Amino acid sequence: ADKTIFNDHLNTNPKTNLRLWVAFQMMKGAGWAGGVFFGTLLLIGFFRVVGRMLPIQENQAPAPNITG
Amino acid sequence: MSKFYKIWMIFDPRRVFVAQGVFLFLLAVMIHLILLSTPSYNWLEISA
Amino acid sequence: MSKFYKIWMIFDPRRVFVAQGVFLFLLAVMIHLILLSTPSYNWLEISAAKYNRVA
Amino acid sequence: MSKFYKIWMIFDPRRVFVAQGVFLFLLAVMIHLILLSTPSYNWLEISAAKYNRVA
Amino acid sequence: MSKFYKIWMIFDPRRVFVAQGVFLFLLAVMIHLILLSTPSYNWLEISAAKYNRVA
Amino acid sequence: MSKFYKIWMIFDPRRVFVAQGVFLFLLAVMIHLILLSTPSYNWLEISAAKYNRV
Amino acid sequence: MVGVTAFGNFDLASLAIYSFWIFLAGLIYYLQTENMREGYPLENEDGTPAANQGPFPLPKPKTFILPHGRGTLTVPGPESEDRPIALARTAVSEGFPHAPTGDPMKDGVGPASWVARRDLPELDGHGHNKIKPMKAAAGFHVSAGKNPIGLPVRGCDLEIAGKVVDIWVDIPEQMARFLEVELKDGSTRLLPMQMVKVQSNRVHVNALSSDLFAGIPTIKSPTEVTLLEEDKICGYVAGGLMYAAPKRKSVVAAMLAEYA
Amino acid sequence: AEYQNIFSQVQVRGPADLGMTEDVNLANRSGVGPFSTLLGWFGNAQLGPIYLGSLGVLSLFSGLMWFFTIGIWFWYQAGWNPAVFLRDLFFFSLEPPAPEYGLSFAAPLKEGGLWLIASFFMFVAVWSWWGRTYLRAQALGMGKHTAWAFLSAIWLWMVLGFIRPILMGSWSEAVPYGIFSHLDWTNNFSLVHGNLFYNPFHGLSIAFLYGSALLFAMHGATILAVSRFGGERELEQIADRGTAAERAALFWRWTMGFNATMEGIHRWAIWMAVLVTLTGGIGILLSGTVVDNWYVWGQNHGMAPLN
Amino acid sequence: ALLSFERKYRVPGGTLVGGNLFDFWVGPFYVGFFGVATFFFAALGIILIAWSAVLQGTWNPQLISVYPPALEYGLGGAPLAKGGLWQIITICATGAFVSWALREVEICRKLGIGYHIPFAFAFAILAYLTLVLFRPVMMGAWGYAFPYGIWTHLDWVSNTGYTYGNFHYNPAHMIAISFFFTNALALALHGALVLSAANPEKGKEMRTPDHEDTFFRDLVGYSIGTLGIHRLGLLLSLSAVFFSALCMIITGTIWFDQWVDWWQWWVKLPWWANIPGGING
Amino acid sequence: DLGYTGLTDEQAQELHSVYMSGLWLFSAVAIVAHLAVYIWRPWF
Amino acid sequence: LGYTGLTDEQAQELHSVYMSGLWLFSAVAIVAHLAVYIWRPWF
Amino acid sequence: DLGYTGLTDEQAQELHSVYMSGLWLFSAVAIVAHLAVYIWRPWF
Amino acid sequence: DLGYTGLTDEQAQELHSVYMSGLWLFSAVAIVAHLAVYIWRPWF
Amino acid sequence: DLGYTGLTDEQAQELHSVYMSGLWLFSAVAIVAHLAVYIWRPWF
Ligand code: BCL
Ligand SMILES: COC(C)(C)C/C=C/C(C)=C/C=C/C(C)=C/C=C/C(C)=C/C=C/C=C(C)/C=C/C=C(\C)CC/C=C(\C)CCC=C(C)C
Ligand SMILES: COC(C)(C)C/C=C/C(C)=C/C=C/C(C)=C/C=C/C(C)=C/C=C/C=C(C)/C=C/C=C(\C)CC/C=C(\C)CCC=C(C)C
Ligand SMILES: COC(C)(C)C/C=C/C(C)=C/C=C/C(C)=C/C=C/C(C)=C/C=C/C=C(C)/C=C/C=C(\C)CC/C=C(\C)CCC=C(C)C
Ligand SMILES: COC(C)(C)C/C=C/C(C)=C/C=C/C(C)=C/C=C/C(C)=C/C=C/C=C(C)/C=C/C=C(\C)CC/C=C(\C)CCC=C(C)C
Ligand SMILES: COC(C)(C)C/C=C/C(C)=C/C=C/C(C)=C/C=C/C(C)=C/C=C\C=C(C)\C=C\C=C(/C)CC/C=C(\C)CCC=C(C)C
Ligand SMILES: [Fe+2]
Repeated sequence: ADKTIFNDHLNTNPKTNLRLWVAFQMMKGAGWAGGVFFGTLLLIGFFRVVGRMLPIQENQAPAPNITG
Repeated sequence: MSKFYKIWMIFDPRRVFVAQGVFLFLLAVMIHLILLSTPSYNWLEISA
Repeated sequence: MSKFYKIWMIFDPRRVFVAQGVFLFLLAVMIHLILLSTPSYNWLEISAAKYNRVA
Repeated sequence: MSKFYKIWMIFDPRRVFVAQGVFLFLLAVMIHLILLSTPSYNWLEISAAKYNRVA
Repeated sequence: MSKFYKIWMIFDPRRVFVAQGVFLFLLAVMIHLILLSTPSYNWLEISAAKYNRVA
Repeated sequence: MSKFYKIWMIFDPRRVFVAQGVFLFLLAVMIHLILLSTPSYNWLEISAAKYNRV
Repeated sequence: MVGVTAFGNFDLASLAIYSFWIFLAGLIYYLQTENMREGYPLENEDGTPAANQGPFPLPKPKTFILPHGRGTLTVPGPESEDRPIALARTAVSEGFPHAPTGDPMKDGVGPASWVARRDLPELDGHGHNKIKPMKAAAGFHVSAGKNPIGLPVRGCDLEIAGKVVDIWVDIPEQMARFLEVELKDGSTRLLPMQMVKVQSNRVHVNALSSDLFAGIPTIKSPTEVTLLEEDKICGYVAGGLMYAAPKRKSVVAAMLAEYA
Repeated sequence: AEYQNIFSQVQVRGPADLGMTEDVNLANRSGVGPFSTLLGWFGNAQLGPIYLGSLGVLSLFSGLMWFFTIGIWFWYQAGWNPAVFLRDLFFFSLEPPAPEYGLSFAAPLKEGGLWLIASFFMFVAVWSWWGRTYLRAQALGMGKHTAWAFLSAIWLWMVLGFIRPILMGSWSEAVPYGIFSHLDWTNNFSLVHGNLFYNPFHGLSIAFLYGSALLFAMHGATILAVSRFGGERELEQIADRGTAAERAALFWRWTMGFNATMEGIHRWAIWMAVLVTLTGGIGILLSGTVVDNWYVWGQNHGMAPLN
Repeated sequence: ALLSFERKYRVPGGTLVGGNLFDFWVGPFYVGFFGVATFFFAALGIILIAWSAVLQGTWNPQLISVYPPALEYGLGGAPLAKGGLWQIITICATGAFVSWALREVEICRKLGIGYHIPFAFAFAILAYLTLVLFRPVMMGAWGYAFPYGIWTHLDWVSNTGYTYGNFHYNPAHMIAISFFFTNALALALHGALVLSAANPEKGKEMRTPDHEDTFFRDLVGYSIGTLGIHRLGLLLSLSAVFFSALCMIITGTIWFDQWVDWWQWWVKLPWWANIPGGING
Repeated sequence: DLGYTGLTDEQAQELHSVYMSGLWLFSAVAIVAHLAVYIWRPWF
Repeated sequence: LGYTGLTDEQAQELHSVYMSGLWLFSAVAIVAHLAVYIWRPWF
Repeated sequence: DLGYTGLTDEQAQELHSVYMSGLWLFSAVAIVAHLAVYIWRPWF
Repeated sequence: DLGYTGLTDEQAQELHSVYMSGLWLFSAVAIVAHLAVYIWRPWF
Repeated sequence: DLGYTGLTDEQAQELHSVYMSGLWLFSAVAIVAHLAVYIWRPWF
C-alpha cells in the first residue's frame, strides 16, 4: 500500500492499467494452476527417478490384472 | 451480444478472471494430454 | 414460451449460471470423449489413417 | 388435470425444478447409453458400417 | 375378532402403515422373483415358448 | 392357565407384539424356504412334474 | 447344504445376503432418524418452517434425565436460538451468506458464534465443579511440559497482550482447559488451551490479536465458569481466526495480499 | 504451526481419581497404579484402579492358563531351548486335531489334545470377560452397549473356533494358536474355499472395517477440530448442545449434505464396528457349510466375468 | 433447508479461491470454487464409468470394470477403449478427491474449526495415489494399478498379493492390519461407552464422563479419556492408512520375493541360526 | 385403554374400519389374481 | 407385580383379544397343515 | 388452502400454467425426435 | 407477483432476453459445427 | 439494475470491452497456433 518511488510506471494510461490488471488476474489463476500441474509432474518425475534407481527392470512383477 | 456486458453485474470481475485463468490452463493441459495419449500427435515419443 | 422469463423469478441467476456452465462443459467433454473412444469419429485416428501416420 | 396446479401448494418449485432437471438429464443420458450399448441403434457404429468407415 | 381395533391403541398407525407398505412390497417382489427364477411359472419364458419367440 | 393374562403385567404388550410378529414372519419364511429347498415339497417343482411343464 | 437352492441360484448364501440388504436399509433408516434429534424441523433463512423436511421423518421424542437434578431434555423438541442474531440477508434467494450487521466477534455470529446454554457450571460425577483454577484445585500441579504460568502472551500481531497467571484444570480428566491471562488493565480473561501454543518463552495465541484480548467475554465468578461463559469465550477466540485476519502478521498472508 | 491438539502441551496431575461408586463393590476394586507421564502426553496419565471381581478372577485365571498352555507347547516345540524359543517364536503353533479325529476328544495330547485344553481355557476366559463387561456396566447403571458389541466380536470368534468346526464336523477346521500359523490358516481358508474375496459377506465385513477406519478418522478429526469449543466433552454436548456440536454438524452437513448428532454419531460408530464381526461371522459360517467355492458362487451370481 | 441453528453460521468468508463468486449453498451443500470442481470431476468420472460399461458390453454393475492400460503401454497414454478411459477416470478421481479436501478446508475456515478433517482425508488420498500413481510410476507401467470395478479390483488385490506369496508376511502389512483391527475395536468401544453413558438403565439419570472413566478403569485398569480416545481414533486410522501405503510402496519396488523369505532374516541371525530343533531347524 | 398411542376408542374403531376396508379390497384383488393364475397354471 | 403398569382388567382384556387372535391364527395354521398333509403327508 | 410452500392459489395456477407450457414444448420436441428416429430406424 | 429471487418482472424479462441471446448464439455456433461435422463425416 | 457485484452499467461495459479485446487477441493467437499445427500435421 506504500507509495512506489519509481513513478515511471504511472505514466501509462489508465485503460492499459485496467487491461494489465485483468491479464494479471487471469495470469495469477493460470500460474497457480500451472504450479499445481508442474508440482504433480515433479512428484511423478521423482517417483520415476526412484524407480529407475531401484532394480525394477531386473525383476518386475507380472500383470496384476487382465489387460484391458 | 450487445448486452453480454451485464454478466459482469452478476459475477464479480476479478474472481471470474482468476477462475477463468485456472480453467484456461487446465483446458490447455487436458488437450495436450489427450494429444499425447494418441500414438500420432504424441510429440514426446522421440524414438530411434 | 412467452412466460419462460419467469424462470428467473424462481432461480437466482448466479447459481443457475454456475450450474449451467458446469453442465455445458461437462456435456461437451462427455460427447467429445464418447467420440474419441469409438474407432469411428476419433478424428485423430481418422487423420492418422488418412495420412498413414500410425504404422 | 383441472386441479393439478395445487401440487405447487405442496412441493416447492425450486426443489422440484432442480430435481426434475437432474432426473431428466440422467434419464436422457441413461437412454442414450442404453442405445449406444446395443449393436443396433448405436448410431455411430451404424454410420461407420453404412459408409464403410471401418476398413 | 370384534376387539381387534384395540391394536391401534397399542401401535402407532403411521409406523404400522409404513412398515406394512414396505413389508407388502418386499413380499410381493420376493414372490415375483421366486416365480421368475423358477423355469416354470416364469411367464416371460412361458410366453416365449408358447409363441416361439426364441428362434 | 386361567391366570395367564398376568403375563401382560410383566411384559410390555407393544414390545412383545413386535417381537412376536418379527419372529413369526421369520419362522414362516424359514419353513417355506426349507420346504422349497427339499426336492420334495417344492410345490413349484411338484406342479411342474405333475403337469409336464419341463 | 452345499448347492441346495430353493429356487434358481438362490441358496442360503443368497438368502443371507438379501436379508442383510433389508437389515442394512432398516439400520440406515434407524440411524438417520436417531441423527434427526437435533436441528429439526428445518427452517427457512427467515425462520419459518421449510416446505422440505427430508425423506426421513422425525423420531418419537426421548427424554434424557440430566445428572445432578439439572432437569430433563426431550429430543426432538421445540428449540430456538434464544439470542438475537446480528445478520442481514445478502440475497432474497436462499442459499447465500448472511452478512454481519455489526462487529461479528461482538455479535457472536459466524465463526464467532456461541450457543445460549445453561448459565451453570459443568459438574463432575460427585457434583463439584468440573473445571476449576489450579490454585483452588486441591493437590493439582503441572506435572510435565513447559509451565505456562508467568509467560507472556503474544497475539497474532506479534504484540504481548498479558501474562499467564493461572491454569484452569478439568478435575476428572486431569487436563488443562483454560489459561487465565492478565491483560494490561489488570483484568483477567480465559483462553482455551487448544487455541494457545505454549512455547519456551511465550504463549502464542494465533487466533486473537493483542487489542482483541480485552474483548474476550469475562466470567462473572473468579472461581467458576459456566457453560454459557465457556461457549462465549471459545466462540470469540475461534472467530478471531477469521475476523482478526487483517491484524495477523503472517508472512505468507502478507505475500498473498501483495498480489491480491 | 498452530496447536493441533494431537498431544497435550502441558500436563497437570492431582489426586488419583478413585472413580464412581454407583453400585460397585469397592472391596473388589484395587488401588490406583502409577501415573505415566508418557501416557499423559496422549491421554490420561493415571493407571488403575482395576476391578478384580469373581468373573474377573475367573477370566484372568482362564486366560493365564490358556496363555501358559500355548507357551508350554511352544517351549516343547523349541526343545526347551531359549535361543530356539526366541528364534522361532512366530513359527510355533498349537495346531488343532487332525481331520481323522473329527470332533472327538480322543486326539493325543501332542496331536490335538493340548489344543483342546487351550481352547477350553480361552473359551472360559473370553466368556467370563464378556460377563465382566456386562456386570461392570450394570454396577454403574450404564447401558449394556459394550456387552453387545463384545458379543458381536465373540460371535465372530466363536464361529471361527467353535461353531464352524462343529458344523464341518472336525476340529481341524479351527484356527491354530500361533502368529504365522493363524496367518497361514487365514490364507489357506481363503484358498480352499475358492478366493474368499468373492464371499459377499466377507466383502461386507471389509466394507464395514473400512467404514470403521473412515468413521473413526472422521469422528476423531471432527472432535479434535471442535475441541477448541470443548467438543471433547461429548456427554455435555448431548445434554446441552454447545457451539462445538453445532459446528461439527454444520461441517458435515455442508460437506456431504447430512450430519449426525453428538449422540447419533456414536450409534453410527457402534453399528459400523459391530457389523464388521457380524457379517464376518456370517460369511465364515457360510464358507464350506453352504458354499465350497466362492468364485464359482460369484460366477453364478453375476459377480465374476465367466458364466 | 436450514437446521434450527444453521442461520448464524452462514456468513461470507473462509474461501480459499473465488471470494464470493461461488460462496453459496445448494441445498445443504456448500459449493465454493472447489465444490464446483469436485462436482464436475465426479460427474465426469461417473459418466465415463457408465461409458466404459457401454464399451465393455455389460450393464451389470458388479461386472463393470475399467482396466488400466496394459503393461505394453508403459506409463504413456493409451487408447480410450483400452486404458485411456481408466487414465481419464483416474485424473478425474484425483481431481475430485483433492477438490473435496480443499472444499473441506474452505468449510473449516468458514466455521472456524481446525483442519483435522481435510488433513485426515489427505491420508486416504495419498494411499489412493500410492495405489494408482506412485507405485505404477515407480514400477513403470499403469497396468500395475487397479481396475475400477467392484469385483475386479478385488482380483487386482488378490493377484498383487499372491505375486509375493502370502501377503500376510509383509511386515508393514502386519502393522497396518493391527492398526485397522485396533481402530475397529476402539471405535466399537467408544461408541458403546458413549451410548451406555447417554442411555443408561431405564429410569436412571444420564451418566457423566466420570462414569465412563470408572467403567473402563474397572474393566481394563486404564482409561484414556474423551480427548484421548478421539486422538487415539484419529491416530489409529491415519497410521493404518500410512502403513498400508508404505507396505504397498515397498512391494514390487524394493522387495520382489516372497515375504516369508523376508522373515527368514531373523531366523538366520548368527547366534541361533545353526541351533537344531524348533521349526526352522 | 392403555393409550400407548393417544388414540381414543372411537378413533381406533374408525381407523380400524377404514383399514379393514382397505385390507378386504387388497385381499379381494389378491384372491382374484390367484384364481386367474390357478386357472392359467395351477400349482397343486 | 406391575412391571408394565397395566391395570388387571386392562391386562385381562388385552389377553382376551390376543387369545382370540392367536386362536384364529392357529386355526388357519391347522387348516393349512391338514391340507398339506392330505396333499403330501410328511410321516 | 394447505400452503406448505406459501404459494397462493393464483400463484400456483400461474406457475403451473407456465410449467405445463414448458412441459408441452419439451414433449413436442421429444415427439418430433421420436418420429424422426422411428422413420430413420423403427423399433417396432 | 411471486417472489423468490428479488427480481421484478421487468428485470426478469431483461435477464431472460440477454440469456436467450446468449443461448441462440451458442446454438447457432453449435449448428454450424454440426453442419461442418456432418458434411465432413455424416452420422446418419 | 440487478447489481449483484456493485458494478454500474458503464463500469460493466468498459470492463467487458477490455475483456472482449483480450478474448479476441487470445483467440487470434490460438488460431495462429492451430494454423501452424494444421500445416505441420493436419487432423482432417
Ligand atoms: C488370503 C487371506 C484372505 C482373507 C481371509 C479371511 C478369513 C479367513 C477371515 C477374514 C476376515 C476378515 N477379513 Mg479377509 N482375507 C483376505 C483379504 C482381506 C482384505 C484385503 C485388503 O485384501 C481385508 C481388508 C480383509 C478384511 C477382513 C476383515 C473385515 C475380517 C476380520 C474382522 C476382524 O476384525 O477380525 C479379527 C477379529 C476377531 C477374530 C475377533 C476376536 C474377538 C475375541 C473375543 C478376541 C479374544 C482376544 C484374546 C482373549 C486375546 C486377549 C489378549 C489380552 C487382552 C492381552 N480381508 C484374503 C482374501 N479374512 C474374517 C471374516 O470375518 O471373514 C468373513 C475371517 O475369518
Ligand atoms: C419364502 O416364503 C414365501 C415367500 C415363498 C412364502 C411366504 C410366506 C410368508 C411368511 C408370507 C406372509 C404373509 C403375510 C404375513 C401377509 C400379510 C398381509 C396383510 C396383513 C396385508 C394387509 C393389507 C392391508 C392393506 C392394503 C390396507 C390398506 C388400507 C388403506 C389404504 C386405508 C388406510 C387408511 C386409514 C386407516 C385412514 C385413517 C383413519 C382415520 C380414522 C383418520
Ligand atoms: C431402464 O428403463 C428405460 C430407460 C429403458 C425405460 C425408461 C423408463 C422410465 C421409468 C422412464 C421415465 C419416464 C418419466 C417419468 C418421464 C417424465 C418426464 C417429465 C415429467 C418431464 C417434464 C418436463 C418438464 C419441463 C421440461 C418443464 C419446463 C418448464 C419450463 C422451462 C418453465 C419453468 C418456469 C416457470 C414455472 C415459471 C414460474 C412462474 C412464475 C409465475 C414465477
Ligand atoms: C450419453 O448421451 C449422449 C451424451 C451421447 C447424448 C446426450 C444427451 C443429453 C442428456 C443431452 C443434453 C442436452 C441439453 C439438455 C442441452 C441443453 C442446452 C442448453 C439449455 C444450453 C444453454 C445455453 C445458454 C447459453 C450459452 C447462454 C449464455 C448467456 C450469456 C453468455 C449471457 C449471460 C449474461 C446475462 C444473462 C446478463 C444478465 C444480467 C443482467 C443484469 C440483466
Ligand atoms: C475431451 O474434450 C476435448 C478436450 C478433446 C475437447 C474439448 C472440448 C471443450 C468442451 C472445450 C472447451 C472450450 C471452451 C468452453 C473454451 C472457452 C474459451 C474462452 C471463453 C476463453 C476466453 C479467454 C479470454 C481471455 C484470455 C481474456 C483476456 C483478457 C485480457 C488479458 C485483458 C486484455 C488485455 C490485452 C488485450 C492485452 C493487449 C496487448 C497488446 C500488446 C495488444
Ligand atoms: C515364555 O513365557 C511363558 C511360556 C510362561 C508364557 C508364554 C506364552 C506364549 C508364548 C503364548 C503365545 C500365544 C499365542 C502366540 C497365541 C496366539 C493366538 C491366536 C493367534 C489365536 C487366533 C485365533 C483363535 C481362535 C479363533 C480361537 C477360538 C476358540 C474358541 C472359539 C473356543 C473353542 C472351544 C473349545 C474347542 C472347547 C472344547 C473343550 C471342551 C471341554 C468342550
Ligand atoms: Fe466421540
